[PDB]
Amino acid sequence: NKQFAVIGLGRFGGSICKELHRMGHEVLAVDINEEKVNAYASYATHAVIANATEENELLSLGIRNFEYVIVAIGPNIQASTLTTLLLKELDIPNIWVKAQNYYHHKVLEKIGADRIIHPEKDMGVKIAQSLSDENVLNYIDLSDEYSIVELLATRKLDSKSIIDLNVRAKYGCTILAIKHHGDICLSPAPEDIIREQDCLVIMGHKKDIKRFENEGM
Amino acid sequence: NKQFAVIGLGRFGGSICKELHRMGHEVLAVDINEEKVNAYASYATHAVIANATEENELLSLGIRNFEYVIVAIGPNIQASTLTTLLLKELDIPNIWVKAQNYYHHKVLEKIGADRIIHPEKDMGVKIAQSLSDENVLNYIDLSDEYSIVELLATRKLDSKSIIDLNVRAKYGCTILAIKHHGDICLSPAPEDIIREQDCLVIMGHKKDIKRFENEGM
Amino acid sequence: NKQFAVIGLGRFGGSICKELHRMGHEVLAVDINEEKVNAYASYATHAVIANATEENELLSLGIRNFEYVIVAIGPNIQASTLTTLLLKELDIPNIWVKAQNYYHHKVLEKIGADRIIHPEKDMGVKIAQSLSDENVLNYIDLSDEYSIVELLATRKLDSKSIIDLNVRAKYGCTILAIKHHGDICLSPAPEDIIREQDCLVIMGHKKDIKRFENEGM
Amino acid sequence: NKQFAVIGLGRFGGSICKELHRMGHEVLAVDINEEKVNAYASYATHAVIANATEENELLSLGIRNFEYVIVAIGPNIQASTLTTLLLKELDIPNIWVKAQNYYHHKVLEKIGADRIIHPEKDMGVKIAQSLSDENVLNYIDLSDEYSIVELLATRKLDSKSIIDLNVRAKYGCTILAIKHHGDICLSPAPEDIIREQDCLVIMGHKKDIKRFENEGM
Amino acid sequence: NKQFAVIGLGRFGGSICKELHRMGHEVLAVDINEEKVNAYASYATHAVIANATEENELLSLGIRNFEYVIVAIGPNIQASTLTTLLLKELDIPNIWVKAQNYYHHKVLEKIGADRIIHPEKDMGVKIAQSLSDENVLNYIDLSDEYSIVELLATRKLDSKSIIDLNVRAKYGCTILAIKHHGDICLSPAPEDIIREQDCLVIMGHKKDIKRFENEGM
Amino acid sequence: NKQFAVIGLGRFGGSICKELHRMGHEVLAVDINEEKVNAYASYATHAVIANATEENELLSLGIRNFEYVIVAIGPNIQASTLTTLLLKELDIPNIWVKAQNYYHHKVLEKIGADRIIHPEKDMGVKIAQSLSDENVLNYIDLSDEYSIVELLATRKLDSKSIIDLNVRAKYGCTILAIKHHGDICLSPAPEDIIREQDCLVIMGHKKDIKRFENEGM
Amino acid sequence: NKQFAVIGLGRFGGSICKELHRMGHEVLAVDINEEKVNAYASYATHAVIANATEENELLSLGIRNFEYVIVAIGPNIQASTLTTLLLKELDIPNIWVKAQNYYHHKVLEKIGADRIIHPEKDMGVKIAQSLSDENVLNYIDLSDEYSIVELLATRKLDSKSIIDLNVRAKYGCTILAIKHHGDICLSPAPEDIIREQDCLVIMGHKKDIKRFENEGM
Amino acid sequence: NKQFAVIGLGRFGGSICKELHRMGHEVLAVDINEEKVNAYASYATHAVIANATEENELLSLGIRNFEYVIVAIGPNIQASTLTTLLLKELDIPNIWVKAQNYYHHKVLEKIGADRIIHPEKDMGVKIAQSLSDENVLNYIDLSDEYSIVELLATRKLDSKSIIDLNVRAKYGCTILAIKHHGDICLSPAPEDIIREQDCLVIMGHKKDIKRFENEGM
Ligand SMILES: Nc1ncnc2c1ncn2[C@@H]1O[C@H](COP(=O)(O)OP(=O)(O)OP(=O)(O)O)[C@@H](O)[C@H]1O
Ligand SMILES: Nc1ncnc2c1ncn2[C@@H]1O[C@H](COP(=O)(O)OP(=O)(O)OP(=O)(O)O)[C@@H](O)[C@H]1O
Ligand SMILES: Nc1ncnc2c1ncn2[C@@H]1O[C@H](COP(=O)(O)OP(=O)(O)OP(=O)(O)O)[C@@H](O)[C@H]1O
Ligand SMILES: Nc1ncnc2c1ncn2[C@@H]1O[C@H](COP(=O)(O)OP(=O)(O)OP(=O)(O)O)[C@@H](O)[C@H]1O
Ligand SMILES: Nc1ncnc2c1ncn2[C@@H]1O[C@H](COP(=O)(O)OP(=O)(O)OP(=O)(O)O)[C@@H](O)[C@H]1O
Ligand SMILES: Nc1ncnc2c1ncn2[C@@H]1O[C@H](COP(=O)(O)OP(=O)(O)OP(=O)(O)O)[C@@H](O)[C@H]1O
Ligand SMILES: Nc1ncnc2c1ncn2[C@@H]1O[C@H](COP(=O)(O)OP(=O)(O)OP(=O)(O)O)[C@@H](O)[C@H]1O
Ligand SMILES: Nc1ncnc2c1ncn2[C@@H]1O[C@H](COP(=O)(O)OP(=O)(O)OP(=O)(O)O)[C@@H](O)[C@H]1O
Repeated sequence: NKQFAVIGLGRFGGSICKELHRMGHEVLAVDINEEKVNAYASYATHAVIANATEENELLSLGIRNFEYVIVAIGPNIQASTLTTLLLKELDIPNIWVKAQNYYHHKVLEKIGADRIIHPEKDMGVKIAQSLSDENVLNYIDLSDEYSIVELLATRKLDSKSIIDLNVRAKYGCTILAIKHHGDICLSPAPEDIIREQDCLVIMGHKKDIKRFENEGM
Repeated sequence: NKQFAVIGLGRFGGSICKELHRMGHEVLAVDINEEKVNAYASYATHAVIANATEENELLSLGIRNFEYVIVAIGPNIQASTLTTLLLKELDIPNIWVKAQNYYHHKVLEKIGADRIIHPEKDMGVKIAQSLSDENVLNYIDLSDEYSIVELLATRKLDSKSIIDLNVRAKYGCTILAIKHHGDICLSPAPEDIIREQDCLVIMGHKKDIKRFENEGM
Repeated sequence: NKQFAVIGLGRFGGSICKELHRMGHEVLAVDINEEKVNAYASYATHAVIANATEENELLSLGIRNFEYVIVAIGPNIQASTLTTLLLKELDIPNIWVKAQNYYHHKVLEKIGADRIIHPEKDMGVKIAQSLSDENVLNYIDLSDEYSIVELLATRKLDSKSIIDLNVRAKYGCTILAIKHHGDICLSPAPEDIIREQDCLVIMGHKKDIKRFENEGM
Repeated sequence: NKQFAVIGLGRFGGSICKELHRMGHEVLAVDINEEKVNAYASYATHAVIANATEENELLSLGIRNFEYVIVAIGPNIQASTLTTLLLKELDIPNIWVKAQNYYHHKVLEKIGADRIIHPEKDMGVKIAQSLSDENVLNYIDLSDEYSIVELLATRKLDSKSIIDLNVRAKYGCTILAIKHHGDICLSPAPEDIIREQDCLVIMGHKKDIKRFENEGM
Repeated sequence: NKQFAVIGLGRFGGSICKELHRMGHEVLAVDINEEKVNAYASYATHAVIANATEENELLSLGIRNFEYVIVAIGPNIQASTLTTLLLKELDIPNIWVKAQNYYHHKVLEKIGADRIIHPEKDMGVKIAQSLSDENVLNYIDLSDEYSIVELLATRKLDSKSIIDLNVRAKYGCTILAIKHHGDICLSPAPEDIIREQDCLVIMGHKKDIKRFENEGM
Repeated sequence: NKQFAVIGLGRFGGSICKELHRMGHEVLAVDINEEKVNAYASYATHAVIANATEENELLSLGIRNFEYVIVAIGPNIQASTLTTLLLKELDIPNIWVKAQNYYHHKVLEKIGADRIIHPEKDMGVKIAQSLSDENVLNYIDLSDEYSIVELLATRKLDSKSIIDLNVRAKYGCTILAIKHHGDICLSPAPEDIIREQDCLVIMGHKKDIKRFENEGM
Repeated sequence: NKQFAVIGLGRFGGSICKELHRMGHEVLAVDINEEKVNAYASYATHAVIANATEENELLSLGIRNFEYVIVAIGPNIQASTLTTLLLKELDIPNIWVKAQNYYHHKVLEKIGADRIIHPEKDMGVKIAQSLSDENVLNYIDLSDEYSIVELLATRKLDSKSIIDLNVRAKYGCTILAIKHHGDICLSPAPEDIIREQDCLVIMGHKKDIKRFENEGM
Repeated sequence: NKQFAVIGLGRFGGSICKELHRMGHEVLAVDINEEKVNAYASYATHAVIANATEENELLSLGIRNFEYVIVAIGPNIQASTLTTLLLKELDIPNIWVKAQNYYHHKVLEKIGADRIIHPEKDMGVKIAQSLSDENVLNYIDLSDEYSIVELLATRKLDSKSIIDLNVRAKYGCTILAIKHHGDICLSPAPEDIIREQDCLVIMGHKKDIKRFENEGM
C-alpha cells in the first residue's frame, strides 16, 4: 500500500504506529530501547531494535524504500536532529519530525524537515481553550474569525427545540448535530429536541457563538 | 475572573499557561526548575519556583484558593501522582493532569483526577490520519463514527458546483464551508463554485467521507 | 494457619515466599512472568500466573480471603500502585508493599499501604556501616542512642578475659555472646576467654561502644 | 580519612553513598546515567558521570587510589562482572559487589570479589520472618540457632515483672532491654515491670524464644 | 591576546594548533581521543579530553569565552555538524569548520558556520596544477583570471636581462622578484640579469604567463 | 601530451584527477572502490578498477608507460607504501605520494618517493595563519623576511588613494594589485582608489606589512 | 563429522578456521567485524557476524550444538572472559581460549576454560631458541634433556655418508630422516648420502646434538 | 658470545629476550615503554628505554655492533617498518621482524628484512591441528605427507610391547621414543613396554599414523 517508518516509539510515536497499524498500513516500528520494540511488536508489521543515528543500521533497516519516515524523538534533540539529517541525505521523500522547542524546530527546518509537529504545545492550546470556557468539549477553527464548536448542554437548554433556539437569525450561527445518549442526529430538523448533557454542534462566528453561549445557555 | 494554576511548564504546560495568559486569565505558573520560571515570567500573572510535591510549599503558594489546577508533569509519573494527590486532599475543585501511559492514567483516575489528558497520543492519532490521507488538512471527531473534515481540493474538484457534487444524497455528507484565497464562505448555497487548492469543509460519517474522497477527488 | 499472598517473585519477593514456605505457611506465589511461576512452583503452596493489575484475575485468585498480601513489585511503580490500590478496595487486612523511592513511598502511603519496605536502602545503610568500620559484622538499634553490636575481634582482644575487659563498668556496656569456631557461648561468665577473629556481642550506648572499640581493640 | 568509591547509584548504592556521606567519609559517586549523578551530587564529595565498564574512564577517575570500591550494579550482570574484573586487575584492596542471583554470585566469587551482598534476598528473609510472626519487630542472628530478638509486648505481658517471667530458667533465654514510651532500660533488674506495647529484647535459642512467644505472650 | 579553540586534533586541526601555539596565541586543544590530547600537550596552552558533542562538557571547557572556535573534525559529519550547532547556540563569534563533502558543507552553511574549509580538495587543485606544469614552484591566484606565479628558470632564460625579456609589453605581465643563490632582488630594474635555476616571480593574466612560459622559456 | 596516473580517488586524489582532466591531460584514474571509478569516469581519460598493491594488475594497467604516477592513498599506510614501492621497482620516473604522518613520510622517503605531500597539514598552517589574523586572505613568502600579502580592506581604507596611503616611503612596502567587485587592477597608478571589502596586494618586509596593518587599517 | 566454532577471526583464530576448513571439518567462523566475516567466508562452512558477548546472539548461532568452541579473542580480555563464561554456562564440551597475559589466563582458568593457549609467548620461546643457535630449523623436546632436532646441512656435511658420520656411537645420537630436494628418506640406511642444504633429522640428548653440531658441521 | 638486540618487549619479544637470556647470550632489551624495560631488567644484559624509530637514539644504543636485531613490534606497522628500515641502512647483518598481516609482510620483505615471523598465525595452524584431532600432543612435519608425531597413550596401549604393536609392518610407521614418568627411552628395543599416559613418539606417513591411532589406540 504505502510504507511508513516510525522511529521512536514514545507516546506520540507509539500512538502514530498503533493507529496506522489499525488502519492497515505497512508500519516499521524502530526503537533503540528493546522493551519498546517488544511492546509495539503486536501493533506493527515489523518492529526492530536499531540505533537510528547509526547509518549502517539505517541501511540495515532498508529505510530508503519508505515513502514516509517519522522521527518521533523529542527530548533528545541530538538524536532527532541527527536522524533527520541521515534520512535527508538518504533522499527520503517525506520526513515528519516531532520537535521539542523553537530552536530544535529551527534546526529541523534548516536541515530540511518536511513537516514539524508540536503535539504537546498544540494540545496545550486546545485544553487551555477548553479550560477558560467549560462549555466547549471540542472545536475546529475554519479561519481567524469563523469556527465550528462542540458544546456541552446545560440545564438552560433542556427540552428546548431548534426552532425555539433560533440561532440562524438571532445569532447568525447554525446547529449541525445533536448527540443524545450516544445516539446521533446529523443536520437536525427544527422540530428536534435538545436534552441537557447532550453534545451540541454549532457553526459560525466565534464572537457570535460566545454570544449564544452566554445568553442561551 | 477565574483562577488557574499550571504546575509544570513543559511544552504542554507552558503552552497552556501562555495561551491562557493571552486570554487574560489569572494564571499561576509553578515550576521546580528556576530557568522555566524565568522563561514564562512574561507569560503569567505570577511565576513561582516550587516543589509541588512538598506540601508546605503548596500552602506557601496558597493553591487552595484556585478553581483549576493543572498538573502538566508527564515523564515523572511519581511526582505527578504525589502532586495530584496533594491537591485532592486539599479539596481542589478541578484537577486536570497530564498522563504518560495507561497505568499512570489508572493511578491518576483512582486518586481522583478530574480530567486526564494524553496530548502526544491524541495528536499522534490525528497526524497518523493526516499521514494515511494527504488530502486532510484538519478535522474534528464528533464520535467514533461521525466527523467533520477539512480537505485540500484537487484538480478533480476545480470549477465544480455544490449541486454538481451531490454529497448530501450520493454520500450522505454535507459541505459546510469553502475557503478561497483567504476569503471565506459559510454554509454555501448549491450554486457556489469550488476551485482547486481551496479549503473544503465536509461533515458526515468517516467511511462516507473517505468514499467521497475516493471517487470524487 | 495464616494465609499469605506474595505478588511479584523477585529476589526480595521470591525470598519472602521461599522463606515463608520453609516455615510451613500457606503462601500463594503470584507472577505475570510464567518462568517466575515455574521457578517458585516448588517453594509455594499455589503458584499462579496472573496480572495483578487486572481485577478479574485478582478475583480469580480469590485474594479477598488472604490475611496478608505482599506487593513485591518495585521497579514498575505503576503496577505496584495500581495493585496495592486494588487490594485496598478489596478490603485486604494487611498490605505490605515494596517501594522504590521516596515519592512512590508517598503514593503507597496515601492509598493506604499498611507497611512500606525499602530493602535495598536499609541494607545499603547497614553494609555502609560495616564498610566504614571493618570491626562491625552486624547490629541492631534499640533506639536513637542505644544499640547491640556484633564485632569482629582483633589481635588486641586475643586471649583476653571478660573480667580483664571490664566493659560493664569502664564503658557501661555489656557483653552478651562469644562465637568461637562456630561454637557459641551465650551470656558468658567473667572467666571466659575471647580469642581473635571470634564474634563478640556487646550491648550499650553507641558512643560508649565506639569508645571501647577505640581504646580496647 | 578513608576513601570509598560507589559505582552504581541505585537504591542500594545510593543509600550506601548517602549514608557514608552523612558519616563524613570521602565518597566518589560514579554513574553512567547523568541524572543519577545529578541526583546524588548533594550527597557525595565528588559525583562523576562515567561508564565503569570503560578502563580509560576508570583511570580518569583515578580509582586505584581508593581503599574500598563498591559495585552496586545488580540487574546488569555483564556490567557488574566486568567492573569487578577491571577493579581486580587494578589491584583494588576491597571490592564489594551487589549480586543478583546465585550464578552472578558465582562469577563474582571466581573473579575474586572480596564481599558479595544480596540485599533484597536477605531483607526478604527478614520481612518474611516478621510476616509469619507479627510479634517480632526486629532481630539479629548470632548463628544458625542462636539469636537476639526484639518483640512487641501484648496484653499477656502487661504489668508483668522480669522475675515473674522467668525466662532464664523456664526457657533458657535472657531479657536484655525494655523500651517504654521511648524511655530505655538496659540489662534490667528482676524487679522491673513490662507494660504492653513496649519493646522487649530477649536473647537465646530460636526454638526457645518461639516457645516463650507461644505460652508466655 | 586572542583566544582560540581547536576541536579535533587530526592532521589539519593539529597543524592549526601547533602553528598557532608557535605564534604564541592562547590555544585550547580539545579531543575525545586521549592519545591525541597527550600528543599535542606540548603544543598548546591547555589540552583537554572532551566530547565536543556533549553540551555539559562544552560548558565545562568554558567555550563561550573564546573568540574563535575551530571544528577540525572532518570524517565524522555527525560530530562536526552537532558540535558546530552547539557552538552556534552558545553564541560563539567565529566558528570555522572543516568539511568533508559538498552536502556537509551545505549543512554547515545552513546551521550558520562562519567559515568552511576544504583542505584536501584545494591542495588537490594546487598539486594538480604543479603536476601538469613541472615549471611552477608556487603561485597565488588574485582572481579567476589573474595570478602571481613563481617559476624555475630554464636555459632559455640564462644571462637574459629584464629589458631583453619585455614581459610588460609583449605579454602584459610584470616581473616582481629574482632569487639568485638565496640572495633576493625585489622589484628589479630593467638592467638586472636572470641566471638559470633562479626563482622568477611574474605577475599577470594566467594565459599571458603561460604564453611567456611557452615562447620565452 | 604528458601521461599521468592518479591512484586513489579520494578528495585529494580526486581533485588532482579532475583538475588535471580540466587542463586536458591524459589522466588514468585508478581505484579499488568501484563506486569511485564510476564517480570519476566523467573526469578522466580512462577510469579503472584495480588493486594497486597487486603487481599483475599494475602490469595490466600498463603503468610503466606513465611519466607521473600519484599515490593519493593516505589513511592506508600499507597500501600506499607497497604501491609506491611497486612503482619504484617498475622504474617510474616521477612518483608523488600523499602521506599521513611523519613516519609514513619517512618510509616513503626511504623507498624512494620523488615528492611527498601533506595537504591537510600545510592547509592547516595556512588556515591557522588566517585564523590569528582575520585581515590576511592569502600570501606568499619570498624569503624568511620578505613576503607578498593579500589583505581584506577594512573601513579605515575606504575611499583612500594610493598616494594617500604612502606605503613606498612610510612603510617601505609596495602595492601591486587592487581587486574591486571582481574587477582587477594590476600595478595601479597613485590616483587609484581603494574601496572597503576589496582585495589589496601589498609587497615587502613582514614586520613592515604588519606595521601598515596596525596603524593604517 | 565433528563441529567446531571459531569465535574471533584474528591471525590466530583466522588461521585456525582456515586450516580446519582445509582439513574438511564443519567450522563456524564467528566475528563482530563484518569485514572479517567477509574475509573468511571462503574458508568456512558458515561465516556469521555476531557479538559473542550477547547471549541471544549466541543462541541465534545455536552454539550449544558444537563439540568445540574456540575463543580466539586476545587483546580484549573483556570479550574473551565474558564469552568463555557464556559458553561455560551453556554447557559447551570443550572451550579453548586464547589468552593475553598471566592474569587473563588466571580468570579463564577460574571460569573453567578447558585449554588456554599463549601463541605469541610460545613462538617467542621457539624463535629465541633459533636465534641463539642459528643452526636449527625446527625441533621437538621429548624431555628436559632429550630432543629431536631438524638441522640445515652445511658444506661440512656435503657428500658425507651416515656411516661416515657415526653419530650413534661417537655422539650417542641417531639420524632419523633426510630430506633432499623435497624427496624424503625415512630411517635411512648407513650407505645413504647427505648433500648440503638438505634437511637432517637427528635425535638424542641436547648437549650431545650441540656437540655434533659443533664438531661435525 | 653472540650479540642480540630485541626491540619491543611484548609477549613474543619478551619471550625471545627472556629465553635468550636463560641460554646466557648478550641480549639488549629495548623498549619505548619504561615499565616494560623495568619488567625485563632481570632477564637481560642491558635494558634500555629508547624510541627505535629515532635514529640518534639508535646510535646512542650502538646497535651497529650487534649481529642480530629483532623487531618484535607487530601492531604498530609504522614503527616496525621504519625501525627495520633504519637498521637496514645501518648495515645490520640479520634483521628478524615480527609481522602483523600479509601487506606488512610485503613491506618488510621489500625493505630487506632477513626473516619475517608470524607467530599467531602459525600457532593458529598448529592449535587448529590439535583441535580437529584431540589425540596429538606435539608433532613435526617432514613434508606434505610425512611426519613425526608425539602421542598421549590411552588404555588400549597399556602394558603393550613394541613387538606386540607391529607398526613397522602393519602400518609402515616406526616408534622412536617412549617417555615414562619423566624417564626417557630412545630408539627402544622390541621387548620394551608402553604404559598408559606415557609419551609415544611415532614416525611415518600422516594417514598411516592416523590409521594406527584409529584401530590401535
Ligand atoms: N538514536 C536513537 N535511535 C533509535 N531510537 C531512539 C534513539 N534515541 C531515542 N530513541 C527512542 O525514541 C523514543 C522516544 O521517546 P523518548 O523516551 O525520547 O521520550 P519522548 O518521545 O519525548 O516521549 P513521548 O514520545 O512519550 O512524548 C524512545 O523510546 C527511545 O527508545
Ligand atoms: N515535581 C515538579 N515540580 C515542578 N515542576 C516540574 C516537576 N516535574 C517536572 N516539572 C517541570 O514540568 C515541565 C514538564 O515538561 P517535561 O520536560 O517534564 O516533559 P513533558 O511535559 O512530558 O513534555 P512537554 O514539555 O512537551 O509537555 C518540565 O519543564 C519540568 O521542569
Ligand atoms: N503487573 C504485574 N503482575 C504480576 N507480577 C508482576 C507485575 N509486574 C512485575 N511483576 C513481577 O514481580 C517481580 C518483581 O521483581 P522485578 O524484576 O520487577 O524487580 P524488583 O522486584 O525490584 O527486584 P528484586 O525483587 O529482584 O529485588 C518480577 O519478577 C515480575 O515478574
Ligand atoms: N556499564 C555501566 N557503567 C556504569 N554505570 C552503570 C552501568 N550499567 C548500569 N549502571 C548504573 O548503575 C546503577 C545500577 O542500578 P540499576 O538501575 O541497574 O538497578 P539496581 O542497582 O539493581 O537497583 P537498586 O540499586 O535500586 O537495588 C544504575 O543507576 C545505572 O545507571
Ligand atoms: N564527538 C567528538 N567530540 C570531540 N572530539 C571528537 C569527536 N569525534 C571525533 N573527535 C576527534 O576529532 C578528531 C578528528 O580526526 P579523525 O580521527 O576523525 O580523522 P580526520 O580528522 O579526518 O584526520 P585528519 O584531521 O588528520 O585528516 C579525532 O582526533 C577525534 O579524536
Ligand atoms: N590499495 C588501493 N588500491 C586502489 N585504491 C585504493 C587503495 N586503497 C585506497 N584506495 C582508494 O583511494 C581513495 C583515497 O581516499 P581515502 O578514503 O583513502 O582517504 P584520503 O585520500 O586520505 O582522504 P581524501 O579523500 O581527503 O584524499 C579511497 O577512495 C580509496 O577507495
Ligand atoms: N565481543 C565480540 N564478539 C565477537 N567477536 C569479537 C568481539 N570482540 C572482538 N571480536 C573479534 O575477535 C577478533 C580478535 O582479534 P583482535 O582484532 O581483537 O586482535 P587479536 O585477536 O589479538 O589478534 P590476532 O588474533 O591476530 O593475534 C577480532 O577480529 C574481532 O572482530
Ligand atoms: N618504536 C618503538 N621503540 C621501542 N619499543 C617499542 C616501539 N614500539 C613499540 N614498542 C614496544 O614493543 C612492545 C611490543 O608489544 P606490542 O604492544 O607492540 O604488541 P605485540 O608485541 O604485537 O603483542 P605481543 O608481543 O604481546 O604478542 C610493546 O610493549 C611496546 O612498548
